[PDB]
Amino acid sequence: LMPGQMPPAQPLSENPPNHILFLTNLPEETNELMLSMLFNQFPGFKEVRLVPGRHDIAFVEFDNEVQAGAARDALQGFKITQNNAMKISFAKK
Repeated sequence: LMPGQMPPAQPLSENPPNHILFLTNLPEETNELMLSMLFNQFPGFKEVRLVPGRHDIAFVEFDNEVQAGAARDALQGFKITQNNAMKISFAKK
């Protein structure tokens, strides 16, 4: 049988994964309202997390701690604008 709600795997490098993804290469005008829409349209969404002093990086949670890893491969390099492509990766707790 399946392992059920199996925990997320590590990214392309050694790192402790968690219920949230690290976004990268975001536009210079990003905000929680826009970031929320581009994740709320997915088959799973819970919350979003921003960091001050930044605009090219952010954090986002999917339906649950498991399914954020699914959105990683699903949103890899979101062409939010002509100069910025949202990279998706596992954040660190």
